[PDB]
Amino acid sequence: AQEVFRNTVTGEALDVEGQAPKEGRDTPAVKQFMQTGVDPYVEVAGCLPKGEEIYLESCSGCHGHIGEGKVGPGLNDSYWTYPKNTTDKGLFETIFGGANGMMGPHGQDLELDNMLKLIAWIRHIQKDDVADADWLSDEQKKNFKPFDIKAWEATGKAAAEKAQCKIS
Ligand code: HEM
Ligand SMILES: [Zn+2]
Ligand SMILES: [Zn+2]
Ligand SMILES: [Zn+2]
Ligand SMILES: [Zn+2]
Ligand SMILES: [Zn+2]
Repeated sequence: AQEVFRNTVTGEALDVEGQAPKEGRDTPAVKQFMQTGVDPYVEVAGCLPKGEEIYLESCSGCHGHIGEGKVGPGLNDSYWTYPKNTTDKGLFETIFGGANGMMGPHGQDLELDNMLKLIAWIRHIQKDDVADADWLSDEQKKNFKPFDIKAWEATGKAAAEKAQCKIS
């Protein structure tokens, strides 16, 4: 059954159906996420360019173009202020409902399917060791390499763009 989503800092129920855009919910990826809390776009290369464009436009002014940190914290390291952000469910809740200070809610802004691609991008830009990563499966941990923006700009993004964004 359905996940119940709660505000990261308060525990108040997030009204996902009430607040999310009407469009972009009817995808296999969203249906699995709303049931499971696991984001099936994670480490699907095909979903990454779109996650990156969303990120750059709305998040990187504060969190940095590669998640390095600016006004707001780094998102590309092993350390989390709110440690349930090591799960896709927690990260979704932080993004959807917001946190303290200048971190406001973005639930109302992003179609659910796009939210999931954004989260895949955030996972992809990780550059610390992932052996303990709560958001990767056993096989994914075996294949995950620290993000290198140089490779991404040279070859990574081009190849991602030619691939399909679809779940397994
Ligand atoms: C855009 C949609 C965007 C994303 C994505 C995002 C993510 C994010 C996370 C996951 C956290 C929690 C980090 C952790 O647990 O360690 C977090 C926290 C803060 N952010 Fe953010 N953020 C997005 C957008 C923006 C915008 C545009 C701003 C600045 C105006 C901003 C800033 C902040 C701040 C400040 C925090 C710390 C909040 C806290 O409670 O500690 N983010 N963000
Ligand atoms: Zn259908
Ligand atoms: Zn940057
Ligand atoms: Zn961090
Ligand atoms: Zn937003
Ligand atoms: Zn770039």
